Amino acid sequence: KDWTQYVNPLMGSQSTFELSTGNTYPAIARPWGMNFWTPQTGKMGDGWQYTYTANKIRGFKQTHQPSPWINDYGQFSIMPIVGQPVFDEEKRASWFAHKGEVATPYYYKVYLAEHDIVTEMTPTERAVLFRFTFPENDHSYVVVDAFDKGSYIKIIPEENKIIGYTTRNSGGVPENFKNYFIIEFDKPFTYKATVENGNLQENVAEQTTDHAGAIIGFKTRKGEQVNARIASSFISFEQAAANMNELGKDNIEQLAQKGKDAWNQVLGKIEVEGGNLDQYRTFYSCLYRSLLFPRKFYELDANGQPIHYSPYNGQVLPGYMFTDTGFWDTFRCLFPLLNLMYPSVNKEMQEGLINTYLESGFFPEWASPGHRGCMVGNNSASILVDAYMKGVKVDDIKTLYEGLIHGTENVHPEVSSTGRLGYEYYNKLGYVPYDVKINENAARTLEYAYDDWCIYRLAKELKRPKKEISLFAKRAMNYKNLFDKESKLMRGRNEDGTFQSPFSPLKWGDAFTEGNSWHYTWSVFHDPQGLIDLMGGKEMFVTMMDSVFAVPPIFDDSYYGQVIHEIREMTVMNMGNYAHGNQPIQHMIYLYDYAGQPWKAQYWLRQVMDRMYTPGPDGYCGDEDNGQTSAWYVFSALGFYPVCPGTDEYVMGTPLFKKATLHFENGNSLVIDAPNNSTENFYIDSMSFNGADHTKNYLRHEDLFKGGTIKVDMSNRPNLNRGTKEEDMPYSFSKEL
Ligand SMILES: CO[C@H]1O[C@H](CO)[C@@H](O)[C@H](O)[C@@H]1S[C@H]1O[C@H](CO)[C@@H](O)[C@H](O)[C@@H]1O
Repeated sequence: KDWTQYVNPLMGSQSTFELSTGNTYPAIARPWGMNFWTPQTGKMGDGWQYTYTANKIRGFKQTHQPSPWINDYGQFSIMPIVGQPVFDEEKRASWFAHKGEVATPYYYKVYLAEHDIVTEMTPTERAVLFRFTFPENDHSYVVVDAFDKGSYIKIIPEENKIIGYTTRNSGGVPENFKNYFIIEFDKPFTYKATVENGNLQENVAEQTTDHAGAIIGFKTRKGEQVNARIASSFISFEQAAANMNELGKDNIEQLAQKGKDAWNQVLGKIEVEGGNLDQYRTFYSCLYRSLLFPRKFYELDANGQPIHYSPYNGQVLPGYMFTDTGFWDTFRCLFPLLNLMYPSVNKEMQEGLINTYLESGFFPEWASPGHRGCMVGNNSASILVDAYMKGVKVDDIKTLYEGLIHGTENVHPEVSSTGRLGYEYYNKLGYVPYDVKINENAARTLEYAYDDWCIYRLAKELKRPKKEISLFAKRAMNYKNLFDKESKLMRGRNEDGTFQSPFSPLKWGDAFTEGNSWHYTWSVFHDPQGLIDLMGGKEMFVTMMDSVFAVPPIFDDSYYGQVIHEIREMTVMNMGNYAHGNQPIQHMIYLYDYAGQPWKAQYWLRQVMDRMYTPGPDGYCGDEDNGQTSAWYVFSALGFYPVCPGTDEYVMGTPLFKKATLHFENGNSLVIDAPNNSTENFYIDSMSFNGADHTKNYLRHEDLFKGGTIKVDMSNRPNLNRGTKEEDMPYSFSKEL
């Protein structure tokens, strides 16, 4: 059975600075691959390295880039050409068309119209095989570009080989950072030249300069194929050479089949039926996007043991390491998806985080490849605790716990999003103030409270001393400190204790991150009942929620000085202020379940699934964010969502397919049957779980892991009685206390 046929790596490529439809590039790679490969249409340095509307390809590039904002590192490219040997990135570029392009996760092909050359590529985890099909020509070449900001290249003719290293990065690297690469051709060089600051030097073997490059060449007959075996390493040339062996002796067809098998192995863990082709394509493209980041950042030594270059301290050390993810995005449902369907993989990732802490002094928040300043919160605590509570346990729980405590009272001296910016005010006053020069203060406060609840959960589980447990139980309630009774919204609060004025609910940024108060007010994952109480009860709560959808999308952008794409994305979708591409609001619709109106969530979730995701190049409604926006769809299409990682609960939505089957790593399977599902029947009239009536608005992780059958009776009218009782409600902290 093949699922790769539904994956579109182009989904999200039709994006611009002004309006994101995903901001993705076609990642031709193995799952979680250390090195990704992509056609490059953008100029060197530009975060928009591949765009759907672009006319020309200027290289095939090794990339590690998680997003256009964060940008890239460990990057170099290769380009076949004919005619004059040219290195210039504009001069070597070739028109192409998407009808002359085939992109799959395991295999990429394109016809380059200006050189009359076909390029195919098939990667493994750290290596890749290229096959160039040349026209008849006395002057055919391959350009190797090591990129600028300091690089190295050397041609070795007696091995049909080029080696080099690239260093161009976007920050977050140690001073000795280098990516070492090796390229082996199956055809002898009849022409050879290295390049130095734009200058072509024939028969000069080596360059160590700002922007190194090489061009090798030969005569070709019509349709003649030249294969190039490539691998790189963050450790050394010798390790790069060892990484090369992932290719074995395979040709393009054999490596493509191995990558296809590898993708079907992970995609096939979730089988959906009874939908249309749009839905299959959206679902598996999203699942594909959910299995890329964080990437592996470790390599295998001669004994088959994991070692890694440390992007934190620049040493080479034993053990796992992963990178290129921002937890501010991915704590929400991406990592939870790993804990449900790919726990053995997240196990390696958690071990990697322990090593991050040991190597750097801090758990990461945004890492790429080392600590990077972007976004807010201490949501690493959610990642670590959710894994642990779900049976994904690192060996070194002492270091895990100490690292968490450390993160609650330090901030990284160079990277203000690593650790807790404002921890002194927060620990003392119960919030980060609005007038002490700490931007996004309300967003930090809300996420810290949830983060502190996660720590509370683990402290309690570990039976820490009662006063530790009590400290975090108290801090978990810190969200109350920003609640403004008058507006029923979260509000920036001055150091003296007065709420800030004038208060502007529609103002983006400033007190909040990537949105306004209407977006952030719902960020109380661990205590929705507490928020409902704050608002004066479930009826007023629902009224506030309903108004999010019903109001105009007016906004105040003074904080940014322009209509940033996130604001524009909200305005065009016609869902009031519900900006689905904004991460803070992505769990919000599920909160209708905690107020006793799950039918409202059923309505709105199907609206989002039907309207905010399409399978084309412009497929997302905003940034894909390293699996978060994709895993949202994967979960939601199945019919449930981890509103609160750190609990064992998935809050019920409404399934998209007639049947979904989950194959867990433990050998059990869960079948979700919704035979009467359709475009019109999106309400849950009733539900059963292994024969037992199920009226609760949540499923438990442990129950799912035992496997069996859920039966969902779909209907075109809401059931106003189902899931309204107190015993039907998912977890809230104030109910436990
Ligand atoms: C610097 O760009 C960031 O901020 C500007 C606003 O100042 C945003 O408009 C832009 O989208 C990004 S935030 C963007 O990128 C982050 C890193 O990839 C990601 O974590 C976040 O969710 C968002 O997608």
